[PDB]
Amino acid sequence: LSLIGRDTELFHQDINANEKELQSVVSQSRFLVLGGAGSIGQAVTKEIFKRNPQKLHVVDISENNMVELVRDIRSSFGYINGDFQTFALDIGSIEYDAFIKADGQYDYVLNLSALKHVRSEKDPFTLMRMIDVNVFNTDKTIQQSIDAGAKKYFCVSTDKAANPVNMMGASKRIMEMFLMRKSEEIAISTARFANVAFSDGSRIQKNQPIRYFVTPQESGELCLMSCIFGENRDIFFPKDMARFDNLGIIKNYQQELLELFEQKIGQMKTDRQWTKEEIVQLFFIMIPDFGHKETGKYLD
Amino acid sequence: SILSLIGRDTELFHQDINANEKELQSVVSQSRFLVLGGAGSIGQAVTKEIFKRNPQKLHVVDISENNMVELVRDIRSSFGYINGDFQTFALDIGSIEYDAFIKADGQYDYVLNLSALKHVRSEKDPFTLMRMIDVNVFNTDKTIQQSIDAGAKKYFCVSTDKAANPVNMMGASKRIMEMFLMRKSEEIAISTARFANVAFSDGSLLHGFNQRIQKNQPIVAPNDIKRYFVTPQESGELCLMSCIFGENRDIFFPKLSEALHLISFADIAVKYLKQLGYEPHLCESEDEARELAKTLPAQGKWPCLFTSSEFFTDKETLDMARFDNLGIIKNDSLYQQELLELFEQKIGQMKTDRQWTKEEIVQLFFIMIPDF
Ligand SMILES: NC(=O)c1ccc[n+]([C@@H]2O[C@H](COP(=O)([O-])OP(=O)(O)OC[C@H]3O[C@@H](n4cnc5c(N)ncnc54)[C@H](O)[C@@H]3O)[C@@H](O)[C@H]2O)c1
Ligand SMILES: NC(=O)c1ccc[n+]([C@@H]2O[C@H](COP(=O)([O-])OP(=O)(O)OC[C@H]3O[C@@H](n4cnc5c(N)ncnc54)[C@H](O)[C@@H]3O)[C@@H](O)[C@H]2O)c1
Ligand code: NA
Ligand code: NA
Ligand code: NA
Repeated sequence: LSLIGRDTELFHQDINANEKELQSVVSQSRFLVLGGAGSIGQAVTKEIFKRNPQKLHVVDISENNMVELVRDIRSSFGYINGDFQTFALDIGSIEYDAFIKADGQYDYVLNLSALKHVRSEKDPFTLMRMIDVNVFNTDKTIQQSIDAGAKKYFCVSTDKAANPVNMMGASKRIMEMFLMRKSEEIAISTARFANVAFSDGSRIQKNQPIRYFVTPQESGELCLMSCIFGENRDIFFPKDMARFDNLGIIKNYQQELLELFEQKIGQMKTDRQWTKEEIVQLFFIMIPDFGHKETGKYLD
Repeated sequence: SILSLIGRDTELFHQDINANEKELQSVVSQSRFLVLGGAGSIGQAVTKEIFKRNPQKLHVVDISENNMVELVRDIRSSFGYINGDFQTFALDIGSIEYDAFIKADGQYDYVLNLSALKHVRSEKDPFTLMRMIDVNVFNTDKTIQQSIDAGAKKYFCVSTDKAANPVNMMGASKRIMEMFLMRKSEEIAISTARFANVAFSDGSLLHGFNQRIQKNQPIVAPNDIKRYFVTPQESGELCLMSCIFGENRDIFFPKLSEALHLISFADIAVKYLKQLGYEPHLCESEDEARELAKTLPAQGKWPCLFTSSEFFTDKETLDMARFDNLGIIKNDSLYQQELLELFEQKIGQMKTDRQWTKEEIVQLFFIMIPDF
């Protein structure tokens, strides 16, 4: 916070003016946080936890990082009287589906799960996984939230207003299209942001050599602010410019493109083979001005 | 530095490694390797052991894209680059994606599986427990079958931490895995390792000490639990030795040398705080500790809360002659076809029903392992 060089909170004024309702609403509410052991997900979870939630379940595929989340929560805040549980699960698995079928009762579902790295686009196999995790897992969990009568689904929008340049952004833009179809049935709000300092994946232990930033805690409050107070299709961002002081709001598909997407990806999976180029060609149909190029190819 | 923390000053396998270095280098340079769970704590270590000996082919697979980035950065600064086929893939071994990766390629000489769910608490609920069964039993059995299908010469994976009966579902899962492994070992050479505590491995109490220090939080550690500790590199060296030199069914493990001492977790914390330039302050309360953590680190003290509450049995066939530093158990565990089929049938049906209870799994585990 001072490590990135700043005096104060970005949202000093905004959470202040709403703290009591934030407190109020969290007290009487039930929360499912997907990807909750990730860098943004740990901060969102910690923001829900310190406000005394009635129910807070955290799901994340990383068994190790979840353990740390918990350790961190115990030291920071101690213990809470609501029902706080954690589950080291893959959101796309039968185990997660069983989890939901056995309970599934939440008011707010927040999804900070993702594959986000450029490594992950280099090969058709991880690229397919990125699609599963960023697009289809998001679509399925929104459906599950709808079927449970959740009030609100939060997720993290693309990082940029404009056109994706890589496969990760493209996957986020495609995810958004599936969101738009779902927003006919449940309120959906997103957060658009950039550069949470010290995020996972962003040397001294191993004696090896070694812009604007926001803190992890600031990223958790925004997601929370959008979750609780965001209207359907709202995208909250860090600064409708009149509702809040440091928070902005972007007020925000083709059925046949979505169908074509599910069909093509579906067939590739059935065939049990596909090339990166197949997927890239499909993306270009999905996103018209997709400014992906073959200049990466010439980079070693 | 890790060594000095675990009350030792010299590597464990310096003699066995040095004695076999030339042959290690010959083998690695003409062989293809697949490391599953290779972004994990032992995974990375064995991946580095392979990489530095200039392998023909080395493919790393793990669900953590973040820890993979760390593995590659570490490899780049430690060793640089090789001519051979080094690639990483952030894939879940249970997935269509991973199966399509194997169908397209799968051509490896040596397949190493350091993937797992390992936290005892992953027993809490029936959903995490089912995942642990999928990751520790079924993924292992499948990747072995995929290795037989591609003509791999050797599959390596981890053994149960102890020779004694399991006491929790974790150990039972690894014990059930071993039954599946024994069946597969009638078709391909399989060898394993049994490890001491690997110092600072991800998710461990020790790894926790780093986090606590980084987050200005109290250190918490049992003062009444002692363990043997090894370094990450030592874990990696043991994997590679069992991999390259293990015979079908050999369990490699570190001999208790005169250097290896039992040390308590509290004792490691104190050593570790002093190496960081801090003096431990013994607190007698969580609440106290939390408050003292805000101001004490400034004045070079750290609040501490110190709490309290065999690699081989005697009927195991050993080879203690082959290596100086490494012991070999000649595993002769058995399986019954019918109990393996039962387990696959009953687990498959729980998955079909989309519902199951913890106690249903426990009951199946009692049939699989009667003395559990
Ligand atoms: N950190 C930043 O500065 C930043 C900036 C812009 C956008 N974002 C976006 O915010 C989101 C989170 O970013 P992050 O920095 O927190 O990423 P992260 O890697 O730190 O956390 C992602 C989490 O998702 C989990 N996950 C992946 N697949 C899963 C699955 N199948 N089931 C359950 N969990 C799964 C991972 O274990 C990880 O904990 C991402 O979409 C990222 O693109 C982050
Ligand atoms: N660390 C120790 O002290 C220790 C001691 C004795 C035995 N062991 C055993 O050694 C093995 C590894 O220990 P570790 O300390 O390196 O654990 P670890 O948690 O650091 O690493 C396990 C790795 O497996 C990966 N993984 C899990 N599921 C996967 C999947 N479905 N697909 C792809 N990757 C997957 C994880 O992301 C992780 O990188 C485990 O069986 C453990 O029980 C460890
Ligand atoms: Na060869
Ligand atoms: Na092929
Ligand atoms: Na071949």
